[PDB]
Amino acid sequence: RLPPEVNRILYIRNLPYKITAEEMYDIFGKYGPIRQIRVGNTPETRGTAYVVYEDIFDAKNACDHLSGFNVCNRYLVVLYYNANRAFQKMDTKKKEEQLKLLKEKYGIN
Amino acid sequence: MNPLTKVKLINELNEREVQLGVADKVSWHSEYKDSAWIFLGGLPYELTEGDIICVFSQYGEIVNINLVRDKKTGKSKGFCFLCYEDQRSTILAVDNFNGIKIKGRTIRVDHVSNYRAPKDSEEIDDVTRQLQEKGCGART
Amino acid sequence: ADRKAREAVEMRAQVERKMAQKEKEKHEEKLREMAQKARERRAGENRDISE
Amino acid sequence: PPPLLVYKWCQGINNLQDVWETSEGECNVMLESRFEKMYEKIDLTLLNRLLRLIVDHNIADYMTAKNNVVINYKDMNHTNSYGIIRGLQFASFIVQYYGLVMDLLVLGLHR
Amino acid sequence: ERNRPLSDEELDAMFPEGYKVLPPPAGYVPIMTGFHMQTEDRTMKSVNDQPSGNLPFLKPDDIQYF
Amino acid sequence: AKEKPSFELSGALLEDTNTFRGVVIKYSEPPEARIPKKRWRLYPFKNDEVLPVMYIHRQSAYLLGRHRRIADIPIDHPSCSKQHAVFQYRLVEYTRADGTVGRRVKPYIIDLGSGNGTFLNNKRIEPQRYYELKEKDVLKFGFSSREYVLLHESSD
Repeated sequence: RLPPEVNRILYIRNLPYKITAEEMYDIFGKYGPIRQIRVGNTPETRGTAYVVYEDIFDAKNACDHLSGFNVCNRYLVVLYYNANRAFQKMDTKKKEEQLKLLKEKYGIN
Repeated sequence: MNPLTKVKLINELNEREVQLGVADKVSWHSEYKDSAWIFLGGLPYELTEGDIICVFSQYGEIVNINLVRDKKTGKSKGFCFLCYEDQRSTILAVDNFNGIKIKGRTIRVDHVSNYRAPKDSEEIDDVTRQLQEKGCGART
Repeated sequence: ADRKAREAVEMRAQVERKMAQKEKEKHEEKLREMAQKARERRAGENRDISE
Repeated sequence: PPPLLVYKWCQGINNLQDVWETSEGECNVMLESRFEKMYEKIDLTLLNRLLRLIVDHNIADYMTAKNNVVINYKDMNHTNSYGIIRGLQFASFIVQYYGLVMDLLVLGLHR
Repeated sequence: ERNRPLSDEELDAMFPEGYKVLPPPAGYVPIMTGFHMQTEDRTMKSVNDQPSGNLPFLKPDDIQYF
Repeated sequence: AKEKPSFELSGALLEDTNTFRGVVIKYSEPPEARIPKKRWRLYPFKNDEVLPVMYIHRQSAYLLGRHRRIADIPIDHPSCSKQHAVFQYRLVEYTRADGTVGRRVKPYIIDLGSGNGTFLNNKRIEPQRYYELKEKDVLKFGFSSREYVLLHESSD
């Protein structure tokens, strides 16, 4: 009962500058536990954020109710983030040793 | 030709009928008006006949059931034939149940013409003999 | 007038918050107290049952 | 609809307590009148301050500023600065809300 | 799938380089109103949703591209 | 041996509707279930100390069991089962003193045949049976700590 474009990651516009880390986590942590928060440093990106939820349904709910919230006298614009690209190589050696340790652990193959 | 395209071809048969505005007296189902037997295909193998009857009872009263099974092992081939008490339940089931998902698998439901029953020459099982001769049905 | 009316409304509003707040907190003590008492009576048919 | 309003009034009048009794010298009075020139005498400064009590001040500025226009028929034109322009789309709201203030004058706050 | 856990160093593959993570605080643990009169604010006038210049209308679902 | 055509239901059909990510859910809410009218609080006090005052009002039904991941109100101690109880608000038809009948939302407890069972006012209750819950009552889950007492807000 969800559309395919729903994501754990939220992109946030109209965020008042130099808001605290605590206030951020308190605002977004109501809907669920939070995997990670990234806040834009560079001045072109400054004032916007990405929030990753540990649960997909909480992120769904935070989009559904979070939008248009009033923080620091401004409306909050929330969207899903479309993770459409990858920025680094997937480091085959680490993934290889990790899979070897799992397969060694449970005698799979 | 993949089975999913057969499921889609029956559905497009219905949508096409709607677009053209065809009357029910000349609907495609009217070629199968004489029979009350419907083929169900693509079933999960975990489903037993109580499951099939449990779900396809939404549109009427099932008279007989033929979930064809492997001769040696007895496990399900995946397809069975159902006879309804009303012939119009076949229309309802082919329209409504074609292409639904059960345990993550889409099934196709199509009208079957001149269904020929299995011969009782084999003495392999007893409950199958009871099902053939008598069949599932409400008892007063 | 605007300035005066804001002050008046805010001060008047503020008093009601304090009144409500104290009632809230007073009622909270009564709940916990009532709770312990029933626990006490449990330590020492007018009901709905179903098939 | 308005004929149901008329019907309601008759029902409302008939069901007041002791309404038709006149043995002691009581009286009923029913006066129907109009607020004369109520649209024209609206003051746009006071209208702005009274709209700000009900809506975001941005909207109140938009409504009050929207009443301040040049009116022009043929070769003549003048600025409207006093009353409201009744042909705006939200004018009905203004009349009802401003009429509410006049009601509080005719009644009391208590009644 | 999307439900699956996401590792800390691979997640870095999902975002552009502009942003720096926050450290979670300690106080975070994972798991009517009446009549009031308003103060004037200019800030809602200041924020814009469209780019400035001779640029077309920017639909709301294109924001993260532009 | 060939598994000739049995005519009995199987869990496969059940797992298509009431199947949570952690595991298949034995209980499905009745049609008469409704969100509670008032605010009901559950008080937990492992002996003298008082633990966090729970707030039940939010949703129509709650599932209490060992699985912290499956259960709405987890109960950690081992004596409780995986699915232990359902706290269910349902509408019920009641007759008033005037003789007029009507609909009233009331809270109920239903225990899914847990091995240790549940004790209401120190009396264990029979599984698959709905029990209306009175104004003040104490709920005990097997041999575990923290007896629960329910109070609604207006009760004073």
